[PDB]
Amino acid sequence: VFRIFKLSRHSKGLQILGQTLKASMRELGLLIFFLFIGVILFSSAVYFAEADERDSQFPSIPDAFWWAVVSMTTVGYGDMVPTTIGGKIVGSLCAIAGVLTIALPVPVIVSNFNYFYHRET
Amino acid sequence: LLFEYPESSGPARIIAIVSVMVILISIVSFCLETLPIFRDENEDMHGGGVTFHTYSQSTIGYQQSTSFTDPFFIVETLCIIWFSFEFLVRFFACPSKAGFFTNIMNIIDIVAIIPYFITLGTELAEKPEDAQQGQQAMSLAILRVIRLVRVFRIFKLSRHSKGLQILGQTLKASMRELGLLIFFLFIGVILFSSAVYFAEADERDSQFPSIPDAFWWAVVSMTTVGYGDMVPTTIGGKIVGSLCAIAGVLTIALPVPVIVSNFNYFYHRET
Ligand SMILES: [K+]
Repeated sequence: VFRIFKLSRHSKGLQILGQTLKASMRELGLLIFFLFIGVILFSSAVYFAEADERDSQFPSIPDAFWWAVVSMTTVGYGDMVPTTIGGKIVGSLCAIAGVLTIALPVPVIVSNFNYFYHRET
Repeated sequence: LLFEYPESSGPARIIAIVSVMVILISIVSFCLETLPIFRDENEDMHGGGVTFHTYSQSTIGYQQSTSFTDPFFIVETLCIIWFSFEFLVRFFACPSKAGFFTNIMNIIDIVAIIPYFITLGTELAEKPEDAQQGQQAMSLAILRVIRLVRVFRIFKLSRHSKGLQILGQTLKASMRELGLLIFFLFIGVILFSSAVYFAEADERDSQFPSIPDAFWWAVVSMTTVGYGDMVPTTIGGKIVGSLCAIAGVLTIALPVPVIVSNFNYFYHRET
């Protein structure tokens, strides 16, 4: 899987992508950290709010965690979906929270990348 | 006490890494325990079936498998107590009564324990006449609080989590911007649901009309989640899909730059 990477000596963009990430870690570390908190929270409510009526998105937390991550990144594979009413708000508040939190660490990483790409060029 | 606060809030030492670890290990624990309420029970099975002499004594099993939560109750019992010991020490600080300035960290702290502690008394939530009249089968108080409360536990992290302090300050001081987003989204959602309603149900079986169901679709389609649970086989919603999805991204993108900016000044700051 790792083989691809080597390319970066004949790939300037990768040198640029690297320098950003290696020097942009705290910003990236926050994103995933925030996402973690979000994911956990938004999973535990749907749990408390769905399983009463039968067959909906399998409760057990590490399965509702799949849904939460997905719904936010706004991927929504549709593998997890609730026929119920309680998760209706969650869908709303979660999806909203995703875009908010996801958009947060973007401008910084992007900015770093802009100075770095503009540079070796 | 000027030497216990060294052990308490302020300095960076062993006790801070342990508390965050209790939180994390604790969260992981409750998580896994809540999954299979019944341990190692789904597999080879049987029941009350008349086929032959077999259904008679049905193999319910008389010594099957141990059922236990003591050690995890230990996770909860021991955490709440350190919470209270410390929080109780945190009183050897400075006190008052309010609901605004004081300390949201202390409110959040108390909010995780007081529920589990409370839940242990069989009941004491005599709430409403019509409800209490017959608490009958109702674990309603337990239904409401027990899960909201434990959901809340994660938050505490924010004293050892700067990003959360930053996320907070933004939101608390960025409310009007956030309030507009949801308000705009509301207007959008409602509107975009009522047209599809007028435009879909003529031919049969499409996305269940009734407005609070088309509202699910509208919110989803915009946030651009599109679970595919609601989709129309029809032609009228075709434009709506277009105009709605377009409107979503437009409206959603609007309150982003402000909240982000606030966050940038706040994150850049404590740093
Ligand atoms: K986007």
